Amino acid sequence: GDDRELAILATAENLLEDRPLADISVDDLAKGAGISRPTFYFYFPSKEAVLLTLLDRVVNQADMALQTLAENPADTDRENMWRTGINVFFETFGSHKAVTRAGQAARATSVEVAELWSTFMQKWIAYTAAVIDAERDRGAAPRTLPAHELATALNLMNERTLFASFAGEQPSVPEARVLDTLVHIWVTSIYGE
Amino acid sequence: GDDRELAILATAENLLEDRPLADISVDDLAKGAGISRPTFYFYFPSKEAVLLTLLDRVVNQADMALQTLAENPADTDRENMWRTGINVFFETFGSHKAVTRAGQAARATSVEVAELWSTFMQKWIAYTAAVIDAERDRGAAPRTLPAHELATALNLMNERTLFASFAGEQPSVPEARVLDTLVHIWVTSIYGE
Repeated sequence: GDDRELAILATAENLLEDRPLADISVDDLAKGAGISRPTFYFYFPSKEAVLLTLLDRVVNQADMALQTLAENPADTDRENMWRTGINVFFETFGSHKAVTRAGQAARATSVEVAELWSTFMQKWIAYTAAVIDAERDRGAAPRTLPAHELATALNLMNERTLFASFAGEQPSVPEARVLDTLVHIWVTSIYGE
Repeated sequence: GDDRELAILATAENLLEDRPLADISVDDLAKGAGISRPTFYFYFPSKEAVLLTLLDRVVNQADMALQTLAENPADTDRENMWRTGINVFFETFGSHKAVTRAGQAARATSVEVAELWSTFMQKWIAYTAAVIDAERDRGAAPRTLPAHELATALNLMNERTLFASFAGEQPSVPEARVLDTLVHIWVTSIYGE
């Protein structure tokens, strides 16, 4: 049961590296998973439902990693704290580039994908704003912009910039430079007067 | 000739406010422009070609406004200089929200739209980087990140943030707060050590 589902998911991720979801058929997915067409429809109603499940897995992996980081005290200087956090997203989504690219393209056509992404971005922005607030309370960061508004723009920057880098878009920051670039902008805008 | 084309374009922009391009038919466009179906095909090969022409108009309007601003000496304090520039994009794209939304959604499915957007983003990023470089040369800004990489991330932030605000996405910065938010992040990251 769970073995056949995991085989469909693994097949979809593999095929999405080579081509978009439009050019992948349900016949391709069943064949790669070693099952028949009707057996595929037992596990998933459509190929779009397969992508949604892959995205849910990737987004929860990133969220759980961020939770682990937040639960520990660990935090050297302020710059390293932010770098370690942004790196969770750099490494998680960067290890699943095909799923990431397909998920962004599906946001325009799928309310389910849009809603999944929205839910997690809200969570991540709220956490960012809470850390900024704590820095302001302890006297480390100045009271400039509304923290939630600052957090929103910085997280939207990270979304667009990380995903442009992974997809090799023009324009984009090179993948090997994107962490330094983002961390600079976060630290200067959070601690700068 | 030019009158019938302008009527098709005006009709498309009007209908895109109410519904996406998928739910607009060529029959809808011809009817609104006061022409027949075959007459429509004389001016445009498809409804997708109509959207491309609308986007080209909007993007060139923004580019020409930025050129006008750049050609004059005018530049009070450093903060106001950047604000006046970002405002060109805030006002231009914000005055054509339907075209803007449809254009972003079409980037995933249309190489022509992707290429148009890429061309202008390259131009705008290059200009940003040139101004940062001039600020560093005169001793006003510190030599921190590579200017072109900083310019790329800041422009990608503006793209994603402005368009989320116009579309009323969750999450997003409120439209009435987005200029202040972006300007803060630009000024702190450009002039901050």
